[PDB]
Amino acid sequence: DSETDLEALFNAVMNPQTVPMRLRKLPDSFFKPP
Amino acid sequence: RSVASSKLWMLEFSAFLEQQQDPDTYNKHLFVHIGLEAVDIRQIYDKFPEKKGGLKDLFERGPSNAFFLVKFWADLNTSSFYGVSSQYESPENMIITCSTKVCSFGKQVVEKVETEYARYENGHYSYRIHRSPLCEYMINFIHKLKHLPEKYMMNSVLENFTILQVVTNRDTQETLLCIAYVFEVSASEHGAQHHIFRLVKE
Ligand SMILES: *C(=O)CCCCCCCCCCCCC
Repeated sequence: DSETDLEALFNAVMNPQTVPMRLRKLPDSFFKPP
Repeated sequence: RSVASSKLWMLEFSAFLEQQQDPDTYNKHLFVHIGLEAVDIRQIYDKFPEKKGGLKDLFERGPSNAFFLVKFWADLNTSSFYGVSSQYESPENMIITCSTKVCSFGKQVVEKVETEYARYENGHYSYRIHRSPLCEYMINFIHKLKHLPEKYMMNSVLENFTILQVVTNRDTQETLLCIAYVFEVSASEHGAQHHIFRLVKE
């Protein structure tokens, strides 16, 4: 079930994996808005 | 002219909440709205489904000029209707299929499929997905994001959230557009912001 996974995700970030985007080869404009 | 292959251009894209105060009064809030730097596509493969007909398979099939990556800074600051509206132009009169797949950790959780036909317009043809209902998962996802005390927590959740949109000629099965969507929450004065990138092989 995806609703139960969603709930676990959101409880997880409140009560503290792959390579995050910020460490990948992406342009600077990817991370800072115009 | 930004999100455009040689056979299809998406002029407009928006996702919105509309509320009806009374039968004559309506309030619309935009979460995101679109109305050229390159990115190596191999950088985002792990973030989308990669079985048969996944992002990789689609890119290698080509045409390589149909593939785009859009970064959204979504405005979550707001009788209810949750909708998605998009408009497209093509030189050709086609039957287009639009597939939108919502992904979590690179796995499809929900897919919506729409079939659209052409309308003649100034020597070319236009296509429109008007007021398509935003699915339950996305409504609930948005609600859960909104209740987070911290914005950086929202971004942490969105790190493993992606949306893949594939527009296809139903008869030839040619990919007309493939748009990969990555999201953050906007923290600015102007509200919702975006940046469009082209996906390349290297
Ligand atoms: C369900 O039917 C899938 C269709 C989802 C269409 C994508 C709409 C984009 C949502 C943008 C809102 C920003 C959320 C952080």
